[PDB]
Amino acid sequence: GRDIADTTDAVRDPQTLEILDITPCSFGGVSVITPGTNTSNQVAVLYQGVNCTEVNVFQTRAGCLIGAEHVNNSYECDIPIGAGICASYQTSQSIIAYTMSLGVENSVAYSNNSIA
Amino acid sequence: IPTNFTISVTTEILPVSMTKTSVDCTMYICGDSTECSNLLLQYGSFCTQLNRALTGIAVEQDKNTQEVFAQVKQIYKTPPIKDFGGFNFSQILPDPSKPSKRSFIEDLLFNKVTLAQKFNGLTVLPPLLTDEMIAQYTSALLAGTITSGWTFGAGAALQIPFAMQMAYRFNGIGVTQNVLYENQKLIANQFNSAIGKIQDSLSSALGKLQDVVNQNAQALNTLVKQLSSNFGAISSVLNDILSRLDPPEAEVQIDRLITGRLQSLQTYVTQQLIRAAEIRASANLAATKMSECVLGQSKRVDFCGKGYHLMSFPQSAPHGVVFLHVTYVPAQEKNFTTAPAICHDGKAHFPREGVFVSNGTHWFVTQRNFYEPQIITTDNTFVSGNCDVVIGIVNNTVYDPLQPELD
Amino acid sequence: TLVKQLSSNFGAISSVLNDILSRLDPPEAEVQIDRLITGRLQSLQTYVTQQLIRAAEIRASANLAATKMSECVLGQSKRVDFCGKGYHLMSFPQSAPHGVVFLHVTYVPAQEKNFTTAPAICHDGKAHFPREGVFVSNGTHWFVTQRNFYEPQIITTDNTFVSGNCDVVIGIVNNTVYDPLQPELD
Ligand SMILES: *[C@@H]1O[C@H](CO)[C@@H](O[C@@H]2O[C@H](CO)[C@@H](O)[C@H](O)[C@H]2NC(C)=O)[C@H](O)[C@H]1NC(C)=O
Ligand SMILES: *[C@@H]1O[C@H](CO)[C@@H](O[C@@H]2O[C@H](CO)[C@@H](O)[C@H](O)[C@H]2NC(C)=O)[C@H](O)[C@H]1NC(C)=O
Ligand SMILES: *[C@@H]1O[C@H](CO)[C@@H](O[C@@H]2O[C@H](CO)[C@@H](O)[C@H](O)[C@H]2NC(C)=O)[C@H](O)[C@H]1NC(C)=O
Ligand SMILES: *[C@@H]1O[C@H](CO)[C@@H](O)[C@H](O)[C@H]1NC(C)=O
Ligand SMILES: *[C@@H]1O[C@H](CO)[C@@H](O)[C@H](O)[C@H]1NC(C)=O
Ligand SMILES: *[C@@H]1O[C@H](CO)[C@@H](O)[C@H](O)[C@H]1NC(C)=O
Ligand SMILES: *[C@@H]1O[C@H](CO)[C@@H](O)[C@H](O)[C@H]1NC(C)=O
Ligand SMILES: *[C@@H]1O[C@H](CO)[C@@H](O)[C@H](O)[C@H]1NC(C)=O
Ligand SMILES: *[C@@H]1O[C@H](CO)[C@@H](O)[C@H](O)[C@H]1NC(C)=O
Ligand SMILES: *[C@@H]1O[C@H](CO)[C@@H](O)[C@H](O)[C@H]1NC(C)=O
Ligand SMILES: *[C@@H]1O[C@H](CO)[C@@H](O)[C@H](O)[C@H]1NC(C)=O
Ligand SMILES: *[C@@H]1O[C@H](CO)[C@@H](O)[C@H](O)[C@H]1NC(C)=O
Repeated sequence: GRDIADTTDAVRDPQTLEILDITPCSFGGVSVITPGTNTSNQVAVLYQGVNCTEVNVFQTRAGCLIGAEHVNNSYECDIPIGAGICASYQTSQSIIAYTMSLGVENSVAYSNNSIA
Repeated sequence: IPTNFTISVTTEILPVSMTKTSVDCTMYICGDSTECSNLLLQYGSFCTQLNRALTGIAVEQDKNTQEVFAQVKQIYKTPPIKDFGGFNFSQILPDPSKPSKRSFIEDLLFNKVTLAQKFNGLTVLPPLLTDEMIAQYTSALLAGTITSGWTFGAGAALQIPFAMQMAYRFNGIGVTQNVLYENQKLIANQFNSAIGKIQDSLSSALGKLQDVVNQNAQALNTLVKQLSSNFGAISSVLNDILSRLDPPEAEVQIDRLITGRLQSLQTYVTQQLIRAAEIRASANLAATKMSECVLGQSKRVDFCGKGYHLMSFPQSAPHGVVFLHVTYVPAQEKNFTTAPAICHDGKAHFPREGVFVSNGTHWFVTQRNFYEPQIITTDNTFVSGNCDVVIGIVNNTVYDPLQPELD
Repeated sequence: TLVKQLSSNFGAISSVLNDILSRLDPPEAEVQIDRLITGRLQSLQTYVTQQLIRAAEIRASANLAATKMSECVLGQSKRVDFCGKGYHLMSFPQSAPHGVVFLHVTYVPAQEKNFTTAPAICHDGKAHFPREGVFVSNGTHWFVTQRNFYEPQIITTDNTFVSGNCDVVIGIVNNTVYDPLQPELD
C-alpha cells in the first residue's frame, strides 16, 4: 500500500492475512529560549511540533514549551516564539510566556461639530 | 472644462510574505540509517549553510509583515455613533458578531483563497503574527483615518468631522471646498454605490496570492518526488541497499544517492532565496504604498489608483494586503473659447487662479477642474506690463467693485 | 566557511593534496585528486552564488540611500513618513563605515485643544467659506485660523469668499462679518 509520496504505508500480514498500517515515529525540531548568558543560565526548551501528550508544560499552537510559566498579562514582545506568543525573563527570576500586546488603546471623541 | 464628476473605487493586490519552511539535512538525505550519516559526515558542512539560509528566510518573512502593518502607535477604536456625513463605512468596519474580528470584504477575501511531507523531514513553521492581530491593526488604521484624517500619523490623533476632512482633500487636489458642501449628498451616494459594486464583484482578482502559494506548493512536491530516483544506484531505498549488500560494496552505492540528494537540496535552497528576494521587494513596495496613500494624501501620479487621489483604506488578505483607493475623476465636458490675457486700459489682466473662458458673448474667469463662471473683477486678476508683449490678448473690461461704493 | 571547507576528505584517503601526491602512484592518485577537485568546485560555486545574491540586496539598499539623499537633503519632501516621522523640515548627511547616517529634523505639534466648528457662516443670506483656514468658536465668538496653529483672528471680508446662498450647506450658523471698508468710508 502506498500514497502520494509513494512510500509503503499499508501492509497485509503474511500469516493472519489482515491489513496493517505503517507510520513513522513522532519527531520534530528542538528550539531553546535563553535570556542570555550574562544574567542567568536558565533556559526553556520548545519542541517544534510534538503534542504535549507525548514527551510548566504549556501546549501552544506553535508547539510544547516547558520550563517557562504562563501568565494572564500581555507585554511587548521580546522573544519571537510564534503564533502570537513571546517569552521574556523579567517576572527570584524565571522565564514567562504570554500573549503579544499590540499597544495602548485610546478612543478619540469624534463628534460632527468638534475639532482639535 | 469638466462640469461634473464621478467617484471611483479601485483595488490593488500586493503579496507581503510567504510560508516559512524548515528542512532537515540529515533525515532527508539519509533518514534512520547510521552508515549513511557517517558517510555524509565526510562532506564537511553541507547542512549548516542550508539551515542558516532557511532560518534567515523565515526571519525575513516575519520582518516583512512587521514592517508593513505595525505603522500605528496606538490601536484606535471607532466611536459607536455612525454619523459620518452620510457615508456608509459598514462593509469595511469590523463586525463583532463573527467569531473573528474581520469585516465583510476581508471574509470574502479569506474564503476566496484556498491553501504526509512531514515524515521526510520537511516542516512548516507558523506565522509570528496570527490573522487576528493583523485584523486588529487594519481596524486601527481604518479608525484613525476615519476619525482623524492624516493628522494621526504625524503625531497625536486629532478629531475632525468627516465632511471637512473630505473638503480638505478636495482643496488639496485643486477644487475649491464649496464644491463638496454644495454637492454632499451626490458624493455620498456615489461613494456608497462604488463600495456596493466592489462588494458585489468580489463575491462572484486574487491571482497574485494564489500564484505565490502555488509556486511553493509545486516546489515542495518536486523536492519530495526527487527522493524516488535511483541516481545510478541499484535501488532508491537506502534500507534495501543496506540489507542486501556488504558494507564495502554498499558504500559506493550510497555515495551516488547522497550526491544526488545533496544536489537536489542545493537547487531547492537557491530557488527559495531567489523567490524570497522578490517577495521582500514587493513587501517594501507595499509598505511604502500604505504609508503614502493611507496615512496621507499623495501627489504622485497613478501611484495610488488612476485619477486624482482622495483617500484609501487597507484590507487584509491571506499572505497579502489589499488597498481600496478612492479617486476623483472628471466627467461630462464642454468646449470653450479661451485667451491668455485681458486688455482693459493698456494693462494686461492675468488670472490669479483659474482660466479665462467665454461662451461667445461674455467673458468669465473660472477654476480649471470645475466649471463655475464668475465676473472678472480686480480681485481675480493682477496687472503686469503693457498690452503689446502678449502674443494673443483680447479686449474687455474689469468691474473694479470700488467704484459703485463711492457713489 | 569557505576556508574551513578545505579540511574535508570528500571521499579520498586524505585531505592535504601533498600527501596524495607523495604517497601514491599518479595513475592511481588521479581519482583521489578528482574527488577533491569536484568537492572544492562545488564549494566555490556555492560561495559565489551566495555572494551575488547578497550583492543584489546591497545594491538595492544603496539605490534607496541615493534617492533619500537626493530628496531629503537637496530640498523638502512632502512624502509622508519618507524623510522621517512627522512633517519634514530639512536633513543632514553623515558618513559611516560602509554606510550612511541621516539626521531628519521634523516638526511635530503638541498640546492640542478642542473647539466647535461650522462648515460655513452666512451673514445676509449668502454663505461665506474660509479661504485658507477653518472656523473655530471658543464658546461665545467665532474666529478663523490656520489649521496647524491656533492664532484666532476676527472674521472679515478678506478671510472669506461668498458662494451662492446658505440653504444647500448641510451645516450653517448665523454670525456677522466685519466688512472693514464701511467704517473707513465714514
Ligand atoms: C452629475 O452627474 C450626476 C450623476 O452622478 C447627476 O445626478 C443625477 O441626475 C439625474 C437627473 O436629474 C437623477 O435622475 C439622478 O438621481 C442623479 N443622481 C445619480 C446618482 O444619478 C447630476 O445631475 C449631474 N450634474 C448635473 C449638473 O446635471
Ligand atoms: C454666456 O453666459 C452668460 C452668463 O452670464 C449669458 O448671459 C445671459 O444672457 C441671457 C440672454 O441675454 C440673459 O437673460 C441673462 O441675464 C444673462 N446672464 C445670465 C447670468 O444668465 C449669455 O447669454 C451666454 N451666451 C450665450 C450665447 O448664451
Ligand atoms: C472667547 O474668546 C473671546 C476673545 O475676545 C473672549 O471674549 C473676551 O473675554 C474677556 C474676558 O471676559 C473680555 O475682557 C474681553 O472684552 C472679551 N472680548 C470680546 C467680548 O470681544 C471670550 O470670553 C472667550 N470665551 C470664553 C473664555 O469662554
Ligand atoms: C554581561 O552583559 C551585561 C549586559 O549589559 C553587562 O552589563 C555585563 O558587563 C556583561 N558581562 C560580561 C562579563 O561581559
Ligand atoms: C494533543 O492530544 C490530545 C489528546 O488526544 C488532544 O486533545 C489535543 O487536541 C492534541 N493537541 C492538538 C494541538 O491537537
Ligand atoms: C488566566 O486567568 C484565568 C482566570 O483566573 C486563570 O484560570 C488562568 O490560569 C490564567 N492563566 C495563566 C495564569 O497563565
Ligand atoms: C449602510 O449600508 C448597509 C447596507 O449596505 C445598511 O444595512 C445600513 O443601514 C447602512 N447604514 C446607514 C447608516 O445608512
Ligand atoms: C468640442 O468640440 C470638438 C470639435 O468640434 C468636438 O469634437 C467635441 O465633441 C466637442 N465637445 C463636446 C462635449 O461635444
Ligand atoms: C483693443 O483696443 C485698442 C484701442 O481701443 C485697439 O488698438 C486694439 O486693436 C483692440 N484690440 C482688439 C483685439 O480688439
Ligand atoms: C471639548 O470642549 C468642551 C467645551 O467646548 C469641554 O467641555 C470638553 O471637556 C472638551 N473635551 C475634551 C477636551 O476632550
Ligand atoms: C450632529 O449630530 C447631532 C446628533 O448628536 C444632530 O442633532 C445635529 O443636527 C448634527 N449636526 C450636524 C451639523 O451634522
Ligand atoms: C438664524 O439662523 C436661522 C436658521 O435657519 C434662520 O432661520 C434665521 O433667519 C437666522 N437669523 C436671521 C436674523 O436671519
